[PDB]
Amino acid sequence: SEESQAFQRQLTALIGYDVTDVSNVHDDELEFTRRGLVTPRMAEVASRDPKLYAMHPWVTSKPLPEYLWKKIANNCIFIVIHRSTTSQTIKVSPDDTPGAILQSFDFVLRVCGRDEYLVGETPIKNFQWVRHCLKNGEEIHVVLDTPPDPALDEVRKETVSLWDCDRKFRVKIRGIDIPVLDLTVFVEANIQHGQQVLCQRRTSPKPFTEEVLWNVWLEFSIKIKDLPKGALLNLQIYCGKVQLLYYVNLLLIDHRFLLRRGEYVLHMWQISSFNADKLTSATNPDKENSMSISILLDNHPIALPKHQVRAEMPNQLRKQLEAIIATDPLNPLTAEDKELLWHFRYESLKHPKAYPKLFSSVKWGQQEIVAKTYQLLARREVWDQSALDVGLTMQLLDCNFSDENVRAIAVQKLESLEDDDVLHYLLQLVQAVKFEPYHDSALARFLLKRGLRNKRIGHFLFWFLRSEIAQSRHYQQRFAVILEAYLRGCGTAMLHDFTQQVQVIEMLQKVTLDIKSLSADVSSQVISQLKQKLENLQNSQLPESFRVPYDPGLKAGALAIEKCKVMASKKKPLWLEFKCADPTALSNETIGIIFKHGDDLRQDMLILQILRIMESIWETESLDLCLLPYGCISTGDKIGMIEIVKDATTIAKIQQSTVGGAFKDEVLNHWLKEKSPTEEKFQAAVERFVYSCAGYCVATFVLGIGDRHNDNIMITETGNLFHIDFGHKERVPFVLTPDFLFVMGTSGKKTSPHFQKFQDICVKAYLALRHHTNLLIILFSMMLMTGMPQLTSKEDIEYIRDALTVGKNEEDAKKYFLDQIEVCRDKGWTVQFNWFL
Ligand SMILES: N#CCNc1ncnc(-n2c(Nc3cccc(O)c3)nc3ccccc32)n1
Repeated sequence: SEESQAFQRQLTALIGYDVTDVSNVHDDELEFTRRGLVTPRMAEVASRDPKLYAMHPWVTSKPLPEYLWKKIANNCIFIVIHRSTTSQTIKVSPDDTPGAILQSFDFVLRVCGRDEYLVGETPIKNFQWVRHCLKNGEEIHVVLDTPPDPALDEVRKETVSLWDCDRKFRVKIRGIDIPVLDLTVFVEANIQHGQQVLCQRRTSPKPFTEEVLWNVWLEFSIKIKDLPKGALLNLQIYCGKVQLLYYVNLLLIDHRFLLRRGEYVLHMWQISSFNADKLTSATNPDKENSMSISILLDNHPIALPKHQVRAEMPNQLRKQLEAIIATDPLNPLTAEDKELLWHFRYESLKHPKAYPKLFSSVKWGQQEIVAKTYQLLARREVWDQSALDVGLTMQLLDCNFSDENVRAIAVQKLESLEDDDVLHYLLQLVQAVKFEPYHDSALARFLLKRGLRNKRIGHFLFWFLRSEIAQSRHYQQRFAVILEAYLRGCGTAMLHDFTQQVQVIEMLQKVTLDIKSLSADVSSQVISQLKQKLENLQNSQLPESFRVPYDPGLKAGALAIEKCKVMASKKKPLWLEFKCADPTALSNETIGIIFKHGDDLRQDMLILQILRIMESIWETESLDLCLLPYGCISTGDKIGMIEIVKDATTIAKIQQSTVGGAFKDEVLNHWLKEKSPTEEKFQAAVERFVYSCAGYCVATFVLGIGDRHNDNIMITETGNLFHIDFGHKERVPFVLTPDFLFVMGTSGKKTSPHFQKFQDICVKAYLALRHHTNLLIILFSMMLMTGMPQLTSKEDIEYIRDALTVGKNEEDAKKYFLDQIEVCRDKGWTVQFNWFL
């Protein structure tokens, strides 16, 4: 192929991994998957409306909430339209379509300052930019523009059956080899499906030298016909109480439905226990330093075939079944429970909420049972007609399920998600790719086609996939195949966008890392050295304008060198500021970004996303708790960017300026007054604080991250509180300190008008989250598994069960949470003071 040479290396520098490389494979799954994704790519590319794809209108079909109607005066909003020098203002009703305003004044209404458009058949109240304005109380400024050319979006032109085999499965362990290393060592071989271990065998313990041989057949009790698709041979290495040092995995049935055969020399992963890294079919790329195991699967090709009633039951049984279905997802199922669910299979099928539990009662090491299960899936009318529950759907995409048909019925439910909701779960859906047994899956193809069908989903998919590719040896190959698949259909315009973005951050990360080296306080020298490189970059070869990765609407321009600094933190992050590249912008506020190496911003990404989910949960119940979940992208290993929230300082530094060093109550409130221009704006600031505080109180308690040092809480000059830095004796539920309480109007032990309102919001916020207990549990589980490097135990996850008081009735839980506030009215500054040491 000709010009494809430069285009492929163009893709490689965008992805940050060579997709064509074959040095770290032992089959053709990755390449098969590239070829496999061509069709779903072509199918989506060819069927999208070229023009709607260009203006990417960001819209929603949810009701406009209670808290936003009371903002509209007399069923009429104001839209300032802009010509050249001066503007004109028009009055419009919440239902007026973009078209119904094109007459009153072919042209298109682009937002002032942003690459966002108001086009297409949706009411203007249904546009997100509008709901943003209304929320913060801001004027809607648009410009009369020419529609962007769809030509810019142009895409570059492009035999023995298994069930006839009653033989027992066997695998030969030749031995383990390690280039460099006193105990004994054995190998453990597990047949696995999900995380259920079907069969297990061990070798005898040999002395741990740099090469160990066994040459033994481990005969299993499971038969070849009884092996289900997606079953992992999991080979582990222990020494010796025993300890696990190395693990590795191999799919027994391959992507062609063929039983795995022949010689394999698999390089293995180390340890430092539920962790998504432990499930991967990928092998260690580090050939020179890693341990390896050598095996033989001896066996005509043995292909796996593709598959082509009671409802009357006793009283106490039906109730026992419903008690089982009405438990949380973390509640374990006994043998008796499982045996019950399977027998009444068909009664269970009528309840969508039974599905996780029901498919966790299947004996996957039994061909005739799985056969009955597939027949059971062929009759899923009730599931098919049910309204989409994301939390139930999530459950079926986690580590406990490895059956493609089971997982496909979940991915079926996600199809009905409007693009606004995909964005709400995209991060967690992307991470859920780690639980897929195979590189080609419904879930992967779903992400692929939702990204090709939408520039916004497409933008965030890019960085989400890129984040993991840059810092996951366990999953970089898989995500890389998917990302390439996406880029080969996103269109020339975006490819060029992505190139600028990659080039800018790769440049700025260098400057971030160089500066960190040069410090042992913001010393005289460093100040000028940073400004040295930042003026070096302004001409060669930083493109004059790039999209903000955490806010794809915003074009950033030239560095405001004067305003850039290194910060007085121990990790020396950058404080960078940019002119807005758009001359049609009506502000002059710079775009502030922090670049930081040192923290794990993947954890920050996840926690932030969950916060956005809690916000939308509250929207369903007409609540707004004014959380500030700022942009944060993980660009690499322990490195990324953060949005600078304008006009904000930490709590501790407010306590520093009055004292310097503990601790005074009124400080905050008289800091608040000295930033309010009126008195009206001051009480609005007290109001924003009442909600803000309550918001982070509820959210952090549930997540178990409420007990925090107070230079990790921030506030804006308009009262908006918010936590930061989510990287990683006697305790406290959350941070309700006596200075917070003084703002609400209380001093010691009283109930002020504002403090009641606080308790009012908290209680409602908490119980609102409890209406989504299941969903939060799964999100939280998934987060711990794909985002925390901690070999997360059951006990780490069982925290949120307690926090959300599962089982407890509505009344009893409200009093449980009010106990919590009262424990904050017991320690005051004692926990804060303890940090100081
Ligand atoms: N005006 C204004 C300030 N605006 C602002 N907005 C967001 N963050 C910060 N900020 C973060 N951010 C952060 C750092 C690591 C992780 C993470 O999640 C957030 N660290 C900080 C340390 C000292 C001071 C501010 C910090 N500031």
